[PDB]
Amino acid sequence: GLAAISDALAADLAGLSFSSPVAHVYNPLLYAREPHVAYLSRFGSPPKEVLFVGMNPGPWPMAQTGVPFGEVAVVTEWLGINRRSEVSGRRLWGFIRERFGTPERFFARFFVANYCPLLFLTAEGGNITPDKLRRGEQEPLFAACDLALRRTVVLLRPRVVIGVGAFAEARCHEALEGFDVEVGRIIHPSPASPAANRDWAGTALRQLAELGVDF
Repeated sequence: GLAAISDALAADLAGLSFSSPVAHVYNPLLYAREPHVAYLSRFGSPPKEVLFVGMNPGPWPMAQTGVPFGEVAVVTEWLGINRRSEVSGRRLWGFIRERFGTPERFFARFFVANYCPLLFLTAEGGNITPDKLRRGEQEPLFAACDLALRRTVVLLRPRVVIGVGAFAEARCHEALEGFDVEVGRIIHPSPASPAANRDWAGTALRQLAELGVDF
């Protein structure tokens, strides 16, 4: 199911090439495949009511866990799978754990996925979001990831698809255009935003309430 969709997406992404300012491209679907498959298999069983969609994997330590917004603590201790992104993961998964207690209570209705598996890095070793790639490179990538997302939605059958951040929500709108689904958004957990720092959990919970989602 989800594993097949991910494999096909990996095949489509392998075909793609990227130029400047991208120096290197890391694909966790390839180098972190078994913990990712562990995640998909243990927690991605259909159907879901709500699908959370992140835009990207964090730097290589986050990306290596095979879990979206993955922080090693939550992945190893809560899910039991063998700095901006550290705070983001801690906030998101800490909040999820706070509201649901066990993974089984959360994943019975919810799922968390990344829209784009690729991690793009410059010559300095800094990460570039796909939003910053020029359009000639963005179009094939976005086509591939949109197809993957559509397949994911067809499989999981969610009533609501929620982008984590504005970029993810925009991509969700574009990808799922035509589908009978509600696309909403929650504020991104990153400490880079002052608004998130006021109280991210409260803001997100309220946004979810506005979407009719009982978190």
